[PDB]
Amino acid sequence: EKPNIIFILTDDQRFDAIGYAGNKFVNTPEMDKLAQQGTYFDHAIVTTPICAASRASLWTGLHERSHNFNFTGNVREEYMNNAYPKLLKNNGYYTGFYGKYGVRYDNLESQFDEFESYNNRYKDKRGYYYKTINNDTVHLTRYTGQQAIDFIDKNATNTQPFMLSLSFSAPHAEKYQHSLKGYYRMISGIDLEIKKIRDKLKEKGVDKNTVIIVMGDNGYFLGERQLAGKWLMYDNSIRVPLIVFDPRVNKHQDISEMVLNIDVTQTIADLAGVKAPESWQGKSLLPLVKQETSTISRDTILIEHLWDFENIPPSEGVRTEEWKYFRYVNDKTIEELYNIKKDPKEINNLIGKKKYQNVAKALREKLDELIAKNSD
Ligand SMILES: [Ca+2]
Repeated sequence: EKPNIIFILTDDQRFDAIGYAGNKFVNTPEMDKLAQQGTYFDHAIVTTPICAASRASLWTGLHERSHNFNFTGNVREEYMNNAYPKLLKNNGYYTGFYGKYGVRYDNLESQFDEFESYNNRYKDKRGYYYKTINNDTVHLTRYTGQQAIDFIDKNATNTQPFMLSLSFSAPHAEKYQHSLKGYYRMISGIDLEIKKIRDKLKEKGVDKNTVIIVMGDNGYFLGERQLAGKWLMYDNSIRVPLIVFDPRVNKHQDISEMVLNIDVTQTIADLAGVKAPESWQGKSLLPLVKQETSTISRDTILIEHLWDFENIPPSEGVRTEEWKYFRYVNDKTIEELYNIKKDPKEINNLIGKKKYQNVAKALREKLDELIAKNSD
């Protein structure tokens, strides 16, 4: 009646960094199986390309304009409940988390083990669980992979459905020749854990009752613009691979070519039969996966932002099915506009030019008519 849900959350996984996207050098077969088995979202976009506000936007379901993270930094003396795990926990689920929480907030409940070492610390790392703290041996990817297995086999107890949130630290650390190789390698070892997870699901016999969701936390830069990192508002930095595979409601796939990350939070609660809080600034992706109504998402224009600190710049803009816009602020206002269907590598800025300065005014307007539509 109610499905078990598993949200795999990869750290720094580009929308390009998956075989289903044509990448011939990754080895993500179980993910590729999930995309062909479920509905893949190629134009899945992350609102704020930072591995902490995005993760917070995942929890609280509100854009960074509305939550406003911090650095590091704890947030926000329980704003935030109004939070998709804590909601299912108090409505009818046995929630569980393993990996990087990314908010530094001192509570957490049900069953967990947050890897607080410095996220990373390669092999062996500090882990904040129940009662107190205890650090453990082998390597992040395998450790949080085995913990998910244990959570399925053991006590996620068979009465109420479980919602297991998995936050992998991989692949968080030409060009660099084969450091792009090692990046791709770290995503290949997550798939081994996906084989073991869904293999564990058949022993307990719930794989036809456990919808699995996979996402990349934010974009990346691998030599584009002679740039690394993320945080800017280019497609390779905001777009991530989001797989939503439901073994119950739709046996067969359908590829969707539309938008957005803050939707998963709604896609969790709606999935769990729980009324999604009024605060959450997303929309459910359930109509898309069971091929229901609004197969054009009806989210014609979306937002994205970066409220920033150290060196350097921030940005905020909006995107459409074939139009992009964003302007920095610290320290400047370099307005930029690109056409998405003809310039996907975003090398031709189109502002100033008279034939498209009217579509810049329509997007510059809708940006203000989207920044304040979230507010607080
Ligand atoms: Ca990340």
